[PDB]
Amino acid sequence: QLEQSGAEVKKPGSSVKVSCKAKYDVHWVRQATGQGLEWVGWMSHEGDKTESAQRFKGRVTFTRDTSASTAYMELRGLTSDDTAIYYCTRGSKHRLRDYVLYDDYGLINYQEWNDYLEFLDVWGHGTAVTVSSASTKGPSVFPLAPSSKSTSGGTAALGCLVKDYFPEPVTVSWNSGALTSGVHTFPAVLQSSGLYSLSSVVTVPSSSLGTQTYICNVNHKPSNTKVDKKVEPK
Amino acid sequence: TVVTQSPLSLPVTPGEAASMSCTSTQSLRHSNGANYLAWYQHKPGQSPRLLIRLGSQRASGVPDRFSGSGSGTHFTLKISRVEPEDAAIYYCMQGLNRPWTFGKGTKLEIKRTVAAPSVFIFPPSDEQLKSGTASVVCLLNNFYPREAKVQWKVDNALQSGNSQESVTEQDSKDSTYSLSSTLTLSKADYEKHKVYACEVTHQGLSSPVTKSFNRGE
Repeated sequence: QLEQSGAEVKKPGSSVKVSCKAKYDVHWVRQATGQGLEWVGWMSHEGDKTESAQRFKGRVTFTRDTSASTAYMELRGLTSDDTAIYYCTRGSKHRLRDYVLYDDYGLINYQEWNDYLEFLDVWGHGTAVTVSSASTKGPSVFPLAPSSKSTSGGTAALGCLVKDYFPEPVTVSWNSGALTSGVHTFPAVLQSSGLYSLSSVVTVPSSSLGTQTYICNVNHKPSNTKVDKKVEPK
Repeated sequence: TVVTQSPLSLPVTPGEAASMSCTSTQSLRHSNGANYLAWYQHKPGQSPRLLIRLGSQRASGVPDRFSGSGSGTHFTLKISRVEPEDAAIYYCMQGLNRPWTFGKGTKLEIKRTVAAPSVFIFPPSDEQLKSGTASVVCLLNNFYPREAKVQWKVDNALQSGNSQESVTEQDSKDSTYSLSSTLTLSKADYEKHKVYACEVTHQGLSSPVTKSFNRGE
C-alpha cells in the first residue's frame, strides 16, 4: 500500500495538496460522495507527461519531489463536487507506435506515439477531502455499555458512540488493533448539528466482561485528535 | 468515450453463476490485438484492487473463479463459484481512448439463508447526559436480508422521525447485514420519560421483537 496524507476539511475556493508515498506512473483517482470511481489525473514516470480529465484542467497540478519518493496532487478552486476520497495509485502503461509517416525527400518524418493504460495495481489507502465553510471538530466518545439488554445467550455486545465531529472520517480500532474480529463500525450520519455520528460495536463472549478490558480507539486526523475510551459493564 | 456497465445490481446465490458486462461506445482494441480494459473490485471500506487486465489476464493473487472475456466493444467479467468475499462493487476501466474512464460500477449482493437479527439496546451514558444530550441506540446484528423495520416507542407512546438509521456493508465472510438505530434527545426531554423501546420487524422473526429499558434503573 502507499501511504497518503491525512484527511482535511477545506474552504470552498481554496486548494488541497494530497501526498502519496512509498520510477512509477502515478495516477490520481477519486470517489465523490454517492458516486462511482472517477479518473482525475496522471503523471508519467518518464516525467514527460502530466494530464487530467476535462473537469480538472485548470484546477489540478501534479508534482513529485527531488528524491522522487513522494507524489503530489494539488487541486485548486475547490467546490462541493470535490468532496471525495482521493486515491493515489501506481500504473502500468504501454507506449506504442501507432503509425509512421515519412517521405523519400528527408523532410516529413512523423511517427505517432501514444500511451495506453494497462492497469492500476497498488492503491493508496486514500485521502478524504471535505469542502466546507464549517470549522473542524474532534469527536465526543461515549460508552455503549454491556448490560442484560445487550446480551444474547452467552454473547454480550458493547461499544462506543462516536459523536459530534467534523469532518469525515474517523478510524475506530479496538484494544489498539489487538481485537479485530467481530467489529462493526457503522457509516456516519450527518446530524442536524451538521456534525457526524456513528457507533462502533463489538460482539463478545459474556464470560470475558470481567476478564478482558475493552477500549475503543478513535482517530480524527482533521482535528488532530485521538480519543481512547474504556467501556465497562453497567 | 463512456463505458456503460450492466447490470446495476446483481444478486447471486453462493456457489453459482455471476456474470457482468462492460459495454463501450468506441472500440478498445489496439492494433496489437490487445484490448485495453481492466476489471477492478472494490470492497466498500478499503482501497480497490485490480482483478483483470488486458480484458482476460488475471492480476496477482486473483483466483481462477474470476475470468475475463470480450473484445473491442463488448466485455464480460465472470465469476464461476461465488464466495461471500466477492461481495463488492466492480468497475470496468478503458485504457485505449483518452481520457481513460471508469464504468459506473456493478454491485454484487449475495443471497444467503434468512438470518434473524440479534436485537440489542444501549441507554445513554451519564457522561453524555452531563453534556446535555441523550442518545439511545438500538442494534440489529447479523441478519439477512437487509430490509428491516425499526420503530421507537417511548412509554409505549410511539415516535416518528427522530431516529437515524445506519446499515453496514454486506459482510465479506457471513454475507449478513447489521443495522443501528439512534434516537437523540435533549437531557430534559430524555428525563421527561421512563420507558424507551426499540420494536423490530424482520423476516427471520415470526414475531416483532421489542427491546425496552426503564430510565434510571
